[PDB]
Amino acid sequence: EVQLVESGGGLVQPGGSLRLSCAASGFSLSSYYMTWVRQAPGKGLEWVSVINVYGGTYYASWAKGRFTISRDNSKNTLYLQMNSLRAEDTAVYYCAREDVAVYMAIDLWGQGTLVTVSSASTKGPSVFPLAPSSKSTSGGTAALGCLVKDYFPEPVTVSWNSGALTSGVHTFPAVLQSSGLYSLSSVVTVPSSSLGTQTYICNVNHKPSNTKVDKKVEPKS
Amino acid sequence: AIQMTQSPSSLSASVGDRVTITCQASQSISNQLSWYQQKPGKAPKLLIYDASSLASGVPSRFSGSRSGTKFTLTISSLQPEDFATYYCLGIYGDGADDGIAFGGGTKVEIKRTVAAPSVFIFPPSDEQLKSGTASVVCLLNNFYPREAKVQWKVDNALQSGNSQESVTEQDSKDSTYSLSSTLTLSKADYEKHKVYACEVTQGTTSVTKSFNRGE
Amino acid sequence: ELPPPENIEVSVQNQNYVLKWDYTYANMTFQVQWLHAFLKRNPGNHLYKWKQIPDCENVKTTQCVFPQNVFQKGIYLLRVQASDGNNTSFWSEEIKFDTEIQ
Repeated sequence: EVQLVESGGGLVQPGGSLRLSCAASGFSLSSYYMTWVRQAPGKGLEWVSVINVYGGTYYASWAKGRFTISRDNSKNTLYLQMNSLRAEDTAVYYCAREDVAVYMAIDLWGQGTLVTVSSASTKGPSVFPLAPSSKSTSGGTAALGCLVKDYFPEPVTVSWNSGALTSGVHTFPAVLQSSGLYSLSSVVTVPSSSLGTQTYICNVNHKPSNTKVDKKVEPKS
Repeated sequence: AIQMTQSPSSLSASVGDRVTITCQASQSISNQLSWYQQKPGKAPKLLIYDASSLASGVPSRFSGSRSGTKFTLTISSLQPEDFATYYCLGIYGDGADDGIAFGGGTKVEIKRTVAAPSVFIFPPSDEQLKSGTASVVCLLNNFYPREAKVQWKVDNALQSGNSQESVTEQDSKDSTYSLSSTLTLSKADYEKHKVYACEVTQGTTSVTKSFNRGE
Repeated sequence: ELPPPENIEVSVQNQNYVLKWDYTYANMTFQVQWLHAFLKRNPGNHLYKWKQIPDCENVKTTQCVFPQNVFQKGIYLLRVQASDGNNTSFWSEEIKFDTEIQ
């Protein structure tokens, strides 16, 4: 029942500051070694910092100048303060608990928060339908989907019928367009006979815009 | 300061093979090396600690070994659900400044039988056409291997610089991939042409899916 | 069931800690271990594991030098053991140490 929930993170302008927080639920935060680990887009895990039970802080060399780890015992919460942020700091940041009693390893991770260090502006997505029943039907199987175009920053999440439809769904990783905006597609393959007798709705959520889109995909002839 | 050198950077292997990841420390770290598995879009999961000790709930096909500063993670019988990136974590002493280092990682993909993709083509919607832009989408479903050349032809004119591709991670059940390719034009350009086609090539095979505007 | 090492002392030399002990039986090897001090009470009940000093797993003298960045600023316990190759010695007395020093 123990969990780590991070928050903060989002769009931040280059040179600006940000404070990530991590609420520990179900255990005594100050009696573990707690660490921040980051992962740049399409790269490996990179250890950022650690705070021990006495409150001493230790860092990777590249992080010591601009990052500060800390914790509030009265809130059971860990913090990562980031000053003078660089575009190269854009990454997913994970809260992680290190067990020193036995493992000398990391035994509990948070879900991660994306930090985007950019001067571009937040833009919500346009959602268009990819309709079946034309040239999208081969062998009693149709394909349909949603095109989520021209948003910033990451991430957007796509579900189908509020999560009820999961099998056969492919949500492709977003690609950065030449315009500087992101675009992705989400598709699902269905029986051709399911059209009409089944409603297909894609749910796009873009929290950095506070935007949610629900698009019903209907078969056009 | 300590560094972990992981090898290989990536690997492909069949279901049932014995695969081995190596990770070398810049200096001795005793047994304080752990191995982690990262599935697509999830946080890393602890597999092995103290070089050889399996963590709770880890199938017995994972094992770990030490020899000086060289550590080895071994999967005895590779399974389709083992597609993932694997990292080592070395902690020198009590992990002070630069005392904790992840290895570079190893992508592990399952080698299965060749599968031809299912190719669908979506013309732009009228809503987007009203917006004044035209996106035509080519979907390749459930194929293997990963590599595949995707090209766009509009009225027998090969397109360049106005399409982008995106590929899913390997399906954890059947080890297949999916790919999407998007070609974007202005509305005017889109209405200046009739036949739109995406051509998929893998190995000795080419498949071309098309549609004719208004037709 | 060898006899335990004795007269355990820590000192500082440049950027290193120097752990010295005395052993009377010749032709022996030694292993140096450390532990977080707080692990004896907070987990207690043997819910912990001793760790090895990085490059003092199999020393040949009665001395062990190791960098100070092996530790953070805290309280640690150190202990030493000996073996002839087959038989192992009881563990030395655990010594407590503050790496900050004030």
